[PDB]
Amino acid sequence: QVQLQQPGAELVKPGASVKMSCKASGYTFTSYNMHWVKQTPGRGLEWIGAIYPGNGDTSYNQKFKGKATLTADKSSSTAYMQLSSLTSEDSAVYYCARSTYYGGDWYFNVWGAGTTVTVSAASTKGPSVFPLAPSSKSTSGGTAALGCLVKDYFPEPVTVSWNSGALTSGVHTFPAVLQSSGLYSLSSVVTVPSSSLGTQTYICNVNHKPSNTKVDKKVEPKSC
Amino acid sequence: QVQLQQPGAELVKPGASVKMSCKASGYTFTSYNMHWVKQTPGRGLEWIGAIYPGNGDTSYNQKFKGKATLTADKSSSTAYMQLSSLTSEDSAVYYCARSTYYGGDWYFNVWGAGTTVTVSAASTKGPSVFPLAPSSKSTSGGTAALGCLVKDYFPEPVTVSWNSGALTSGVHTFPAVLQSSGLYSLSSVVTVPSSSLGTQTYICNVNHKPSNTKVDKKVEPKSC
Amino acid sequence: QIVLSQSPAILSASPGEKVTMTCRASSSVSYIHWFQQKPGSSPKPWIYATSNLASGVPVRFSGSGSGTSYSLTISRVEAEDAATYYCQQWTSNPPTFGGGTKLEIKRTVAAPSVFIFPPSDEQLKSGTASVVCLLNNFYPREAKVQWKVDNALQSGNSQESVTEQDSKDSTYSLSSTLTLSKADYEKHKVYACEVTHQGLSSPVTKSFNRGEC
Amino acid sequence: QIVLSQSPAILSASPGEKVTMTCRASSSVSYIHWFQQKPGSSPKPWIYATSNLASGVPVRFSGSGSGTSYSLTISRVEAEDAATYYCQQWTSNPPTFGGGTKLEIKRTVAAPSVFIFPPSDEQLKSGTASVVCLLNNFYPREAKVQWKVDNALQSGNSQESVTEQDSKDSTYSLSSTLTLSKADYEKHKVYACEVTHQGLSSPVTKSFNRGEC
Amino acid sequence: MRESKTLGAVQIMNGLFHIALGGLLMIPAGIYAPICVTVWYPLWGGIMYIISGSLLAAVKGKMIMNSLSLFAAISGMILSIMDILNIKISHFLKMESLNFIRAHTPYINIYNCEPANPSEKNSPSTQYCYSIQSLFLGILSVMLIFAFFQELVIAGIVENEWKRT
Amino acid sequence: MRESKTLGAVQIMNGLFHIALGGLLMIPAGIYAPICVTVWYPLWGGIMYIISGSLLAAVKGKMIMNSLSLFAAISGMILSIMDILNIKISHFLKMESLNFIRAHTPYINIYNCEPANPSEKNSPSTQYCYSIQSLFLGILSVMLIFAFFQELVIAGIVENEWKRT
Repeated sequence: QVQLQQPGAELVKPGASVKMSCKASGYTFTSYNMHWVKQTPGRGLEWIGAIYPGNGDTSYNQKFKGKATLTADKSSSTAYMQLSSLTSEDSAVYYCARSTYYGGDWYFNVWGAGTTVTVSAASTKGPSVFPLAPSSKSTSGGTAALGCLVKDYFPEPVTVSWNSGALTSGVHTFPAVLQSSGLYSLSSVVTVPSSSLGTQTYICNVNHKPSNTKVDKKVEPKSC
Repeated sequence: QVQLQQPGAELVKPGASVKMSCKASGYTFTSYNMHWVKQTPGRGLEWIGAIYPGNGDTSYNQKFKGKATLTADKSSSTAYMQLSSLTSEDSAVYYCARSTYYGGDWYFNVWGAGTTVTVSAASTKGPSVFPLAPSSKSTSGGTAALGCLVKDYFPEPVTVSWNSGALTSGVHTFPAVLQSSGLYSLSSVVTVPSSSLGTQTYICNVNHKPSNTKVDKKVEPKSC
Repeated sequence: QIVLSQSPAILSASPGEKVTMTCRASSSVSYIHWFQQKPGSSPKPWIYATSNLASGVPVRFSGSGSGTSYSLTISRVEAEDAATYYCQQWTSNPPTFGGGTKLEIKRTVAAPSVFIFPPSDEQLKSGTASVVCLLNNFYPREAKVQWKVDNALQSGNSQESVTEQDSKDSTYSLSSTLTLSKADYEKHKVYACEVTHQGLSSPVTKSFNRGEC
Repeated sequence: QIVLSQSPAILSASPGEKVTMTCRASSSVSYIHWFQQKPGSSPKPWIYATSNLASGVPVRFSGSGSGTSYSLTISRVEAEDAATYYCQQWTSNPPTFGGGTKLEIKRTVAAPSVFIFPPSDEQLKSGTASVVCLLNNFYPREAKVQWKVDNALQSGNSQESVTEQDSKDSTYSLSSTLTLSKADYEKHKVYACEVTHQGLSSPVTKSFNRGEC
Repeated sequence: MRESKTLGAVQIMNGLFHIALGGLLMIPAGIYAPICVTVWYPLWGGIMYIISGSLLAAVKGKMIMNSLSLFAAISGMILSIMDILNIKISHFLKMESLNFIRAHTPYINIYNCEPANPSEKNSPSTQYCYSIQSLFLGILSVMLIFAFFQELVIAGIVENEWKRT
Repeated sequence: MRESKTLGAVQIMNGLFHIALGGLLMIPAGIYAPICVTVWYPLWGGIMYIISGSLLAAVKGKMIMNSLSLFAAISGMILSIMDILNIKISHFLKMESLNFIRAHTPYINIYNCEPANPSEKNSPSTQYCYSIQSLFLGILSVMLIFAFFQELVIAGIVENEWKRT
């Protein structure tokens, strides 16, 4: 019923601007304040500002009063926020949230899914998938780990599976790390009975939908 | 969904007291202010006061601050109002209404059906149904009116029909008038082709469920 | 404590007519709310915060105003719009309602079908006498009955009762009930109700002698 | 502008343990609100106006406090309760959130299954070398990797990445990635990652010579 | 008393502080003003104490102005008593504020600050209303004690005026 | 100047006005006070003007008290300038109110009165906040002009103190 819809991701160049949106539904859009909240891991949740779509009044956090510019369309029932002059420090999840007054205080009772903004000069390179070939180096306690380094791709969502999805137990795929190259890198690994490294040709499957790139690599002690 | 249920009527003796109720449903009872509003034809709508069922705080109209006493039960999710020292001037419809904050102001967005309180010394007498026998006295333009005077009953809802419900066109039943006896009286009439007064034995049907009383009377120019 | 004054007290509007009713506050208020009440039901919320229509209110309605002066206007009245409209304020404790404006469906003037009923023997067998005067299907809402007894003017001892507006004909019906003891009815002989209405060129009367049937 | 301080920064709670987290405001505030966030989702409303549970919040939770001191307490933590909880205030413009408290499922300490991977030839064929150290299924959340190259201590040129807490085992996994040019990897011979953890009696290491397979 | 220099200067200062408290008490605060503001007492009463500072310059013309300043002090002391009661026991004299002052505060009143919605008794909005009401009660009672100060010093002059003449 | 009676009485009145404005400015108004209140300037500055009213009683002990009252007038004139800027350009000195005064107003601030919810810009709650902020700006600027009054009269005395001695 009551729902705020947001575009899930935005990729924008430094110095450029972005106009993310928040489609309200299931309630009288003009009767509630719409708020925007920034989230970054190093700063937590920062409230940006609000718009009342009824008239059009805005208020802003002082530390944003020239970065953001709120807007609302009564007819499509959509709030907008425009961010100017974008920098690395604007890379964040941005939530719209609707505040009601309820129980004697204001209350962020419904939230959008959030828009992840990445501000980057980089371009949609696909992943250099290197096998982490297992060995006694990666053998301990009679298990061995084996993996794939999904290196130097750009837009963050790669997906990795093993044996075309037939291997899932003991798998870990780590969060991607942004490198000083501006390219993301990620590792995925699985732990298996070390004897299985002989016969079972473990395959890691990589996909990068932004670069539409599919890769698969053989991962076994038959190379070093 | 969101609904306030009230007992539809209260009959109470002067000087006595009444504790009418307002069963909330379909919403978090403790999260909203519950208001009571009086209505009388000579004074319109008077706000009585409010209770916040969350803690229990009340506020009152100054012209009621010792007449009403608000209460709420969190568990049955019911608001109550007690009226002391009842007089004729306490005979009214009493509504509970739930105030939300919405569109930038407070708002009585849902109402109970109202409780009609009648403060009366009188007792549940049933109606003296007298025929308004038609004549040339009640003949004009070739139609004649005929009727029944449902006189001197007490609790206000009598119901009247004609020919056991077979006559409805041209019927009027007037609002009951409270007499100086403290008993209500009401009239019901129908207009018909004057020639029909000869053959058609028009019957008025009266019911008074408070006195469980059913009456029917023949209404025709065969008595004066 | 702010007094809300509504004008007119009765608004008569022909179907399709654009009409406006106003609410005036004895002091300036941030917003006005409007409620529609039809007899026998609680006040429905109708407009909130000066101009926002409540859920399901026809966009036929709108509201406007500021400070001390507010209005509700209907671009075209429907027959279903006939109701009393109350303005209300929250800007001062206690919140207060206006006196209401009754919206009436205006129609072609119609003369009252005047009738009179004697106290029947059934009532005299109860020692009591009531004389009923009836004015069927008149319009406008105004009328006055006069009760005359051997041409003497009665006063006080008569109660007036009126239908609501007929939701099909949009006329009114009225009944007036003179009341007497049996001994009072059996003194005087000539009983009349006299009716004055704009649907008439003059006063009119219906009357009877006591004893004739 | 009021700073909301939450304690602890990480709360580790065993399933069924009663636990409490506190929010302290740099100035007194009328109410505190609490939000639960799980990674990859927006903050769900959890408690509003100090103590009212949001729709569908288990009565397992409660909130209390006044003035400058507030708390959220769980009568028994479920495994599903593992999340970050943010307090928030409306009493001053701008509204502000707390830093959050991450609730962690406390479990029996487990040693890291340490592993190391050489830069494979595929990467050297790209002129680049990355050395991956892996610590499977350890607990607690703390650990540190050390990178040693011919026993020389590396610094800066390694990035650390960690899983979230396994929603079944409640351990953590960590990988560390030393990165080098091909020419840097082909200078030195002995590459080691050294691991210190409370699941170990001592530092431990996994290592390789370059050239051996 | 003989101290005509000292006492006249005291009166000028009482006059200037009435003017300051008056203009301060005219800062927009809602639908209703104090009677003091509506009568303009701190303006016309204020300048009358400045004028009876004429006894700094050493005729029964001074008796006229002293008597007028004594009437001003008495009426100011009564008017500020009335406004304190008007705030704290009942709003028995509803003196509508001058509309150029209401233009800035058209929707607020300080002669009642209980909210009609009991949830709001805790609210910051309610605490702001009681803050202004307490400031007005403070300014009026400061103005009362300096109005009472004038009454003492003028009476102690008009006493010598008639017993001289 | 020679007018030591007239000028000393003026100073006592300036002192009493400061004490009255100070106690008035201490009426609970929220989380933050003016610097004037936090320094207690209207109390200690106020009594210093009463004490330099010692020149009503006609030694360099008076030069000590005159000089202290001159320092009090200067610092009060600077402190009230600072608080006006603190209210109207930025809250650059966040002087937390004495906690027995905060007990009555623990949830309100007058150094910001924009609501975070824009629907509330019309609200009575917002108009109350700006009313208190305007009253404080008024009381501080009344206190400034009487602090500036003291500075003039004391300087016109200490000038004669040194040129006599």
